[PDB]
Amino acid sequence: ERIRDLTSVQGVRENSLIGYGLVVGLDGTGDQTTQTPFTTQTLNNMLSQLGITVPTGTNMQLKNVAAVMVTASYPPFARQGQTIDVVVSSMGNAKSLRGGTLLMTPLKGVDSQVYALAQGNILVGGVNQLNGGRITNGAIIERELPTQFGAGNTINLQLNDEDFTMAQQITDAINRARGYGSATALDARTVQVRVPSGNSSQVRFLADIQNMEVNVTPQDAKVVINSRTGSVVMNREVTLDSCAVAQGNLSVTGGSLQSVRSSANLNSVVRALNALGATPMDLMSILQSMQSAGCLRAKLEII
Amino acid sequence: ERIRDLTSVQGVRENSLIGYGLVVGLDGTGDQTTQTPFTTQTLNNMLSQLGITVPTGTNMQLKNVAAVMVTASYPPFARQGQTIDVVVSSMGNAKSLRGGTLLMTPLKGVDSQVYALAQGNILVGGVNQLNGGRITNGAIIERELPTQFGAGNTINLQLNDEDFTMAQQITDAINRARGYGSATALDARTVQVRVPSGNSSQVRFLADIQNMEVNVTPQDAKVVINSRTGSVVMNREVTLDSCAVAQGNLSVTGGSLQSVRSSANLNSVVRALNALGATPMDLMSILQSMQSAGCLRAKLEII
Amino acid sequence: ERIRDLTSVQGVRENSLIGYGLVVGLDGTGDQTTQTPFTTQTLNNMLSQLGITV
Amino acid sequence: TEFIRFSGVVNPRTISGSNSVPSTQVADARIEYVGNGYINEAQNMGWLQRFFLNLSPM
Repeated sequence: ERIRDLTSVQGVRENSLIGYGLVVGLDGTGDQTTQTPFTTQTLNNMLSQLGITVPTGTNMQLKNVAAVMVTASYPPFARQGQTIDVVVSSMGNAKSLRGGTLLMTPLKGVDSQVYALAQGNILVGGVNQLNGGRITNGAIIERELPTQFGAGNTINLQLNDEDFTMAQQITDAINRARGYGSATALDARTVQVRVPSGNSSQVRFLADIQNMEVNVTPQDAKVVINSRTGSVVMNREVTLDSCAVAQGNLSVTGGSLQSVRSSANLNSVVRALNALGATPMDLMSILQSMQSAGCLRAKLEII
Repeated sequence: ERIRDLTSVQGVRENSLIGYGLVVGLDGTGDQTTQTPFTTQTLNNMLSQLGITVPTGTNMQLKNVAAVMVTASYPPFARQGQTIDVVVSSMGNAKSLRGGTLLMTPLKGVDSQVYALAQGNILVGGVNQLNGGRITNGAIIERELPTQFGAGNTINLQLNDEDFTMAQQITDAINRARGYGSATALDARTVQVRVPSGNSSQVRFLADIQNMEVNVTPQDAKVVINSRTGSVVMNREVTLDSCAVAQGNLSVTGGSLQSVRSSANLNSVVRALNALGATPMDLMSILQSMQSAGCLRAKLEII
Repeated sequence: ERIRDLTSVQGVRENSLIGYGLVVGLDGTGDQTTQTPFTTQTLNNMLSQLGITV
Repeated sequence: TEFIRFSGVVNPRTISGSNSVPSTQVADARIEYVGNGYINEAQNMGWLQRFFLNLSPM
């Protein structure tokens, strides 16, 4: 059950759908409608569609209606009649969408075609975000996408992370499990697999391939630094080289220059860095300086 | 009783109905009708339909009437005379709908045709939402939709979640229960089933298929993060890789860098992450950083 | 496992992508839109694309 | 009788919320405003005067 966790099947992908709607039933926490003319304009549009023509010159000050944007994911092999979850986000000067209801909303694709229709009740946590909510099974699929699955005798497994070693390992595992020339590698990210012609046979082949177990070879050493959240993460391949480190208000537990020993595994690296007595914000600067000097034998990525 | 919980039958789907109405009988908690002209306009329309013509130039300031939007679900194989539940949501500057009554409301479809008529008494909880309510059996079905069920010898079971393994498992279960070529797989989401021609025979076939038991194969590892509600959910397939984690105000229970051991099952992952002593909001950043680094062997989805 | 940590393969490189967007669902902590005309301009563009002409 | 005829090509996104578009946003705009009756014939040059206007030396 590792191949399904390391790769994705070519043609089996997700799309993004967007749409505009109105959320009603709020407890006076909707749009002001004086700074958001589109709310009243679209409410008048809906009323006109339903058979009510409000005169153009009239002041409408609503409190229970909010103009919202609805986002959804079009799943692979989606069929009409199926339901998907949607996210509803306020667009202007609304206060809350706690007990609102989303009216009929057409969800358009990138090609500006309706692929789903959204309508349901919003669930809002209520420190919690008030202007955003989620509706489970809130949209029904209305259009279906053609696909080439089942045509041809080749399917590509696309690795989540590029690696020649992992691509070769997956290819060798498939060849060890299902014949000599069952899988070949095209690059560091794509493995081409030969499958029998048809739909059911390819589904069977993919079902056998997906749950296969592949031992993950060691990746590249990498230290991920998030300055916006104040976090540091080091994987198991990080090593250290011996060198001296000095930083403000940090001293030997003594002098301001502290030795850092040569470290081979991650436990040694953690011990050496904890001997410094550094706050993670200080550890960020220490790690960047050590990468500049050359002690840190890892790829420092700031995210 | 698992196939009915994993799939849906093609053509057996639900539609969405919308309509406009007026809710009367409120205790002075209705529309102000000065900022909502459509309430008074539609009340005048109703009175004119009933035989009362209020002169055009007249000031009407009501307090017990609220303009509302009514939403409903059209069930599969709906027949005229059947009753469905409706949701009633205020539209503008109304305060409460606690003891209101919904007048005759036609529920239109996407094609702007009346499929149901709604009228009844609203139930409002009364921290509780006041501008939204529900009426059980509040709408009577008036129109029926044609369908192709019972025609042809093919019916498609559509999986809620796409999976080649689950599609193959359902196909194999149906073939094991009801003959050799009873079911075939078309893609990761659809299983085609051969049924005898007719209506009663297909109902019998679907009744036997629906309650069948299928052992669910393990899905993809997935960590769901909800920042708006502040929640994290990890399924049973999540594993961890050994690496060091540092974050603000978190330290060894000591140094700011804490080791996280390699974890195979979910209990080990939970133990390793609880050893960090992290608040769930801190756990969100920790998990994102670990996914960036590569310790987290799961798909991180933010909902 | 050191050569992969000391070198990079020719042609196996990363590129940089940039784009403009709108972020909605904020709790009154968004743009003022009086000092940022492009926010309202692009919101109107999106609404016009979706079928609403303000 | 007066006739006002219009023809052209309209971009859908130029149409306003009240289903209106100004005539300056229409690509191949053909606008015609004509009439008949003796009022319209009173605004036509005589044939001799037109002949002179086209063929006179000055």
